[PDB]
Amino acid sequence: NIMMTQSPSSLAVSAGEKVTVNCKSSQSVLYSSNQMNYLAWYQQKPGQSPKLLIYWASTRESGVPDRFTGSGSGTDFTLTISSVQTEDLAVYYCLQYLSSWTFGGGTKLEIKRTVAAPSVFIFPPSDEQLKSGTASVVCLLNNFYPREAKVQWKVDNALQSGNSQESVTEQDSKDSTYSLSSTLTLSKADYEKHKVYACEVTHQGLSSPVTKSFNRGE
Amino acid sequence: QIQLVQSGPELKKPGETVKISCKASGYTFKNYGMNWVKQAPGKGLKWMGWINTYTGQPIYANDFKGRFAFSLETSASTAYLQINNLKNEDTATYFCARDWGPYWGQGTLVIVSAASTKGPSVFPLAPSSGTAALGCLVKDYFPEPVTVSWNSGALTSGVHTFPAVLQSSGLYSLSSVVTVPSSSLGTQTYICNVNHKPSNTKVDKKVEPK
Repeated sequence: NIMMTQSPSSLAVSAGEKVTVNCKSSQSVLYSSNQMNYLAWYQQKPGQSPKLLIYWASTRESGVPDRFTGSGSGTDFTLTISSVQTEDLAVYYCLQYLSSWTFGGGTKLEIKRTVAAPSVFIFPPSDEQLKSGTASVVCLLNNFYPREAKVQWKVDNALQSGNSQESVTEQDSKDSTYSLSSTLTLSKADYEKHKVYACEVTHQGLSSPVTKSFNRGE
Repeated sequence: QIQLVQSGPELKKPGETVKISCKASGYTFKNYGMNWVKQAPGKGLKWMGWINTYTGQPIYANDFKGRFAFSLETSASTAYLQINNLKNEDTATYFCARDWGPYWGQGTLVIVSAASTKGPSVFPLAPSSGTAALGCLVKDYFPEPVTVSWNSGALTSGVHTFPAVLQSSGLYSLSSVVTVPSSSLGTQTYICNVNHKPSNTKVDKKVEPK
């Protein structure tokens, strides 16, 4: 199998910066007889089909803006955006098609901004909810950058595991931040077994971790 | 105008089978081999294999040997992808993509879930204790999507409605949050308006301090 290593997997950029994505073939995709490289680049936007940008490593698809070009030969290929615009915020994939198909891991492009600490809020279950035997505890991480954040759930100091799901918004189109919910799911009987529900948040922008907590019933 | 048009989104119980349709158009169907690509929620593109559209022969990626089958109905210029015995890991979008050029189908989303159609329960995320957070827990509904608005649309600034998640039960769940000024709690009324068109259900919930 021809393997495809794409890098970097993520790129944070400003209006007008030049952007470079590198692909690496485990075997050459230069077919000697016709001297063509069997290599393509795709841009894919959320909920959309992939869109062919460049094929034969360097030929641009009709309709692709001029600022995209592909180059390289054999095992090493590069996609260049001379000057990136918000239109280009997408995920990019390389594709070898000499010997079957192999897609790269993909490269995500985000808007860079200054670091921003999240605003943390904790939300206890509602009395309405407890009537059905399940208790949902919700931790909100509001308007932070970059995406990386560690959320730790602590019930009566006891570290939770296996019983929470997170959700992240897409990078905000006006202030370039992300937001994260974390939801701890407990049974009504476990929820009332304990007192102190804590959410502990780690992020680049916080001097040290931040805990938001509440006491069941108080 | 060449195009591939795939069949609609599919909601299926574990263990069941799904046959996805890809209808080609605007060229000689038999001259071009067809490819199938899998994309799991949030993940990269995975080539599953290829079918010879003249002779019918399939070739499978090493990870899709067993439970997957490509076939044709060349009379109708259609490629089929069948998944037998659906697992959680088959939840993904499936694309057909033709050899040579830029042509892809629009993709068929496949959800695997124990759930049947069910509308949400909505619970207040009540404000705390100069800006406060508050919101709505939209829980235990199926399938996607729900729409959430705040004060019949009057309140859009500071709103975050998160992407849904599949719980272990196979039911979706999300939260809608808003940051508002502390000083407005007890003055201003905050109502979240949840709509779920599949179950044909609509729910408003006032969210006030406890």
